Amino acid sequence: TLQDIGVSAGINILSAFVFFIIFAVLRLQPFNDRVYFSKWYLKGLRMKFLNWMPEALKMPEPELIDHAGLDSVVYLRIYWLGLKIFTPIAVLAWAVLVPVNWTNNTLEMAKQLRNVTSSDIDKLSVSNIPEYSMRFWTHIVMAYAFTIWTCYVLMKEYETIANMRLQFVASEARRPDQFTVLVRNVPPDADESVSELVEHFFLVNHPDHYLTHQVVCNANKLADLVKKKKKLQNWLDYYQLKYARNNSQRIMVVDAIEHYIAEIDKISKEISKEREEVVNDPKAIMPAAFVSFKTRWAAAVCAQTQQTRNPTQWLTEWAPEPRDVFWSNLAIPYVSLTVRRLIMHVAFFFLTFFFIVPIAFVQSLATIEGIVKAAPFLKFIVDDKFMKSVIQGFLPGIALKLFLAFLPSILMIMSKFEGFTSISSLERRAAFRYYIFNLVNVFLASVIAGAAFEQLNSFLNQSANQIPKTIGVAIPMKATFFITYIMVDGWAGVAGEILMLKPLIMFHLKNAFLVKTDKDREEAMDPGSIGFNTGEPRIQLYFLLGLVYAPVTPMLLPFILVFFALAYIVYRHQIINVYNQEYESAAAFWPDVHGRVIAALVISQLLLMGLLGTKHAALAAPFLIALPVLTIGFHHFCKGRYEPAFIRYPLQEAMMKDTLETAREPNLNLKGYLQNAYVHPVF
Amino acid sequence: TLQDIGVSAGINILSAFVFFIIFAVLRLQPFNDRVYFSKWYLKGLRMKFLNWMPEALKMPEPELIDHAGLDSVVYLRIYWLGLKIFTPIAVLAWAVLVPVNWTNNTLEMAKQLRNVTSSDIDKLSVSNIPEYSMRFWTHIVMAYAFTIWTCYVLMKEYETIANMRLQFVASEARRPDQFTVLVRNVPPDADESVSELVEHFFLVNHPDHYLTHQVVCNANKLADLVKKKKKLQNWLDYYQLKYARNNSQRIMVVDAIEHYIAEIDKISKEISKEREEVVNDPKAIMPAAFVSFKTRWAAAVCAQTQQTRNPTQWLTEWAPEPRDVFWSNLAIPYVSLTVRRLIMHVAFFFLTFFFIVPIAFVQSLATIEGIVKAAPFLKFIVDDKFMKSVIQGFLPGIALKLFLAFLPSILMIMSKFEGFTSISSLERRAAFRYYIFNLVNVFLASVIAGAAFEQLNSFLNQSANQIPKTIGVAIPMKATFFITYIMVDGWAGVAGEILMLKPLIMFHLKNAFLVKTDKDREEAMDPGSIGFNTGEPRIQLYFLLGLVYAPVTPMLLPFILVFFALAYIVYRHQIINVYNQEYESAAAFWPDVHGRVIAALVISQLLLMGLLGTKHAALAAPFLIALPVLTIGFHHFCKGRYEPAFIRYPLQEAMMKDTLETAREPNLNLKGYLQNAYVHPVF
Repeated sequence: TLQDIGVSAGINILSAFVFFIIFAVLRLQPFNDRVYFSKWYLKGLRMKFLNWMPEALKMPEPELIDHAGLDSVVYLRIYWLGLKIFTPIAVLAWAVLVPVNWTNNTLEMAKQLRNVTSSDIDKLSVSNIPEYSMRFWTHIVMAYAFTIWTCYVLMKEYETIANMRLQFVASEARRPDQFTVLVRNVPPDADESVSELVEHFFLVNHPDHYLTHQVVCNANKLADLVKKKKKLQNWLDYYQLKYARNNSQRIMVVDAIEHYIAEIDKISKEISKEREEVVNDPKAIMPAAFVSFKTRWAAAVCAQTQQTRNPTQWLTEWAPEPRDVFWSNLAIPYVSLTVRRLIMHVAFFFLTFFFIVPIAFVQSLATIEGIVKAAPFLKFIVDDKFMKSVIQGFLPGIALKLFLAFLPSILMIMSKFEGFTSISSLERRAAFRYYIFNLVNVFLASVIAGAAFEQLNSFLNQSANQIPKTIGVAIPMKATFFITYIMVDGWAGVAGEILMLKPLIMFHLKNAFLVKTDKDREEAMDPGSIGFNTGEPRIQLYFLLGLVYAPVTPMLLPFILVFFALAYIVYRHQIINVYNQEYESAAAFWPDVHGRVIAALVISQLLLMGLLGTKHAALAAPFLIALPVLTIGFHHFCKGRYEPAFIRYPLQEAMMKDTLETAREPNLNLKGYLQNAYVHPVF
Repeated sequence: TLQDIGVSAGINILSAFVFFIIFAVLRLQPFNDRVYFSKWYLKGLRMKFLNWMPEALKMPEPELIDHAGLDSVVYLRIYWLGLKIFTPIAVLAWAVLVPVNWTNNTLEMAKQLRNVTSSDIDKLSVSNIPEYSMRFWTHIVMAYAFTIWTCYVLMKEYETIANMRLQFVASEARRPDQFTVLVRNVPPDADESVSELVEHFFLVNHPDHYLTHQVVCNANKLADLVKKKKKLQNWLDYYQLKYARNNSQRIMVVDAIEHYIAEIDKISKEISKEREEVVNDPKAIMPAAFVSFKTRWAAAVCAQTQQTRNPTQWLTEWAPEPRDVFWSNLAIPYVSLTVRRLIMHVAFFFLTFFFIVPIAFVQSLATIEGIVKAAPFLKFIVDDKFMKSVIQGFLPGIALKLFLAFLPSILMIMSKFEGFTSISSLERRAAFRYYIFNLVNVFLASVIAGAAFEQLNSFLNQSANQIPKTIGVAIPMKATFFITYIMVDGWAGVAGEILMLKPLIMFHLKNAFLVKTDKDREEAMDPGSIGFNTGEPRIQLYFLLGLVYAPVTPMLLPFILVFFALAYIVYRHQIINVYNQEYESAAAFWPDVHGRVIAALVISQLLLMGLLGTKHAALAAPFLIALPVLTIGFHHFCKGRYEPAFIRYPLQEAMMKDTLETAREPNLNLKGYLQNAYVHPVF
């Protein structure tokens, strides 16, 4: 379907450059300066179409770290890791595997019983290599030449990030983070509050340091009413400022009264339940607190060591950041966390079940050649030499992207059902859930449940006879669908995101209908963070499509390369200019990303075993079992030598930065800075 | 072979009671009071044949803990855990599975092609149940009724040991252990010694507490010469005290001179290389030290947390005990440890290879019925109705025990090749190595490489036809060999060890030939510890033989029960009276024992799957895959809720015991107690 892939990529490229032209025109308007330069406003300072790509590369990395942050820079380093990995894989896959496969005409042996393709398998892989053949001694050493070298890149980068983290976090500005420990669970007592329990624990066990504890209020209903009150005042602005350019009888459902008396009701509830939260309710005081110390060393001790007999009471997390704590999940009791997880492993098992139907509905539309040759009817979807290319190359990608346009938000809500009192861990487990959802339905339940449609004459006319051989041929045949998915979802989806329409339309609507001046900068935060819910494991999906199909057909490799090369420039321009970073992690997600790339390697070799086990290659599988040993052993090496720069904060640097801070500024209290830092953002 | 099993067990029992009579006679001699009551001498105090079993049960467990120790009591609790587990397994295996199997005469259908047994499979298991049958719905729920209940016992005991440990170690007497941390690796420097590196590290990072460091001398050659000097003075005592009851021309090889001038040579070397060890040799000062603190809290902090950037420098162990530190392995450089491990995984792979031949040489002797019916010759080993029982029931156990009479010492040496600077971890990894050696050669390479001999007519006359079915029948047929191995190795081996001949003969020889008085108490320590190299994973071998054959033939279960019931009384008498305990761990080996029993459970269900997959039991395997999920999930539960009472010493108890000790005795230094505690036992 190269006649189809060319048309699909042509539509995608000649729409993506339309997006670039629209961005180049619409950026230079003077009114949208608050949109496309919003982070510059957040830092407190007010023909030649693509003349922004060289501007986004002039700024060096340490100035970017001191300007943007440390999460987004290493997020760019994910894309540079992708460009580093897949360049020589594609180089050694062009000049080696393509002269191997183009020679032997085994799918020109097509009138073996029913296998009809055209002029693409001659560029494809092991399907074109016949049974028990001699060509496979190429691929396996190329397999080594892929998985030894990518482990070298994954070692070198994961060295240059732990060093990068330890250089950053031992020199960043003082937060009220590095002195504070969450004390998540605590046993009840006949004492009148949790506060004296935390006092008589930490005065006895940490008698020297112990700055000031702070318990966690419930405040769920109160914050929900504050959110509803602000939303109601937003509509009270909208309906009332329609009247300032109109006449009497304003609204319909006297009627402007029908929000302001509701405002009086809500304020009468606000003052009541804000009075009735910290006066008469010890019941609304959850068993948790934010303790605090006067050295970073003491908090580093307190939040790494076992505290008591039970490893369920007094357990200490690292107290994320006061602008990072996802409140209204500190109000979940601890003993009901493991229930809420086991619920959302079941419903996730449903989300890998209900979404199989919109997967297969794609591929039946994507391989109508696999239906026309398998079922005689042509007054329906018919070969017309051009609309076949549209129905097989463009609409499957658009359809599969539009079925995925909601599920990052769904998995974000589903992670919010569990506790995870930080945005910085909600986004990590949301990325993990969307990675599993891409690995099951977008990859496996696409390939297995679609290649049966793609070779339906094989399963139809001659059943249960060569059913390993047909499904072994059909998996490298299903690279064209991922080519189109790259060219639609990744390619134009990163080439169309620059024109940030979903915040810009809302910004114009809030310009046109609000009150007055002195408010035109709260909506510059409406472009949120980088997509770590959305765009983070999409990268790992393309890593999976690269590494799985690297000893398999190299027609996914150059498209992955140009996607990475474009998205690096796109996201680097975005991180320089339009991004917020509502949390400093800092880059504490590489034990997840590195692990998922290693799991992509392991799945790559375990699927290469399945592809070599369908051509009766006898002495080919024994020289491939060494790789799931070698990669998992390399992962256990990296889990020991580099990962405890991410988990365990060492005490030498915790004392070093403390003494350096007491050399920079002496003689300031921390109680004026940090005693009232973790009070709920109601108060 | 019940006619053979009865004769084997009769010989073993009627020799074991001969051992008990010899012990009862030889104990009441007045001269061996230093042997069979040696621990009572170590604690500083000077018809009715089996009248010692009720005496060994009168003493309650807390007095035993305050008398013997805390390792040996929980070592007895291993045997009581065995008696707790396998009693209702045998009860519910008699009254359920034996009326199932005795009914259906499918091995009385014996003239299916070549299968000849006699009157034992009617008591055995799934071999006697025919293909795709209805009896198996018993066994699987009995499988649940074994693996749910044993996990309850493994939860309850592992609760009553972590509580037992935390009650003991938070109330024991003061050692110079709980204040001391080994600092195993340290980077070099242009500074003149490692001592100033340890000083300028710990004064800066732990400025409050920091009692006194102590570096580790090399002292290998010096300690080897001290050992040779003491051995040479032992022979200098022996040859000279032969002269005190003889005449001139004493020895042969003037000749008594031929040891005393060698003594002068050795002392001239001792004073030289003891002078030339701490004066002119910074090269002989290894990069390690024993740091020390003045609170237990500070040492608990120092030996749980990451120290620096690298997790290879300044890494901190727990500094075992000064009478526990296996010296001359602190003199191994750290960077050469991982080489020495990877050597001794290879040679261990050789020890699982060379010892296959003495395994199979046993079973060919053990199943001559499987050779006579498979190879016509009878002027060799012949059926004579009694010597068949001797050659099949007694000599395989004796032969297999005598091939194993050296390998605990071999694995002890092999663990000494690695570093492991404690006896308390050398014995743990020696127990792990001997567990793997029992699981591979004594269990798997016995069963697979012997059942082929046991059904050699099946593999001979009709080959490659029912080779899953024959090897599925033959594995429950190979329970009689483990019956005899229990009755020889375990049974009489624990019933014959009471008469502790290997220290007693040496004690009589050292009484007859040494110098004078004032020396008759150093040889009471010659009975060493409990067998944790030798006798610890023998228990787990019988756990494996119980749990694997519990849904399989219950003719191993009562013999395991009476072995446990006898060995509990035997080892409890021994631990009360004759044992030393050269190290207090205290019971820090249950994450190993609990893990190996859980692995025995997992191997039990994964071999039960293999036994059900040989009778074409279709709807029997799907209701058995849940158990390797359930047991490993239970192991991940116990690794989280109970294990960090063994690994991570909590800080609340470390401050509690410190304040209680300062309430018991105030105002004593630790430098008079602990500054010179870890100097090498040369000095």
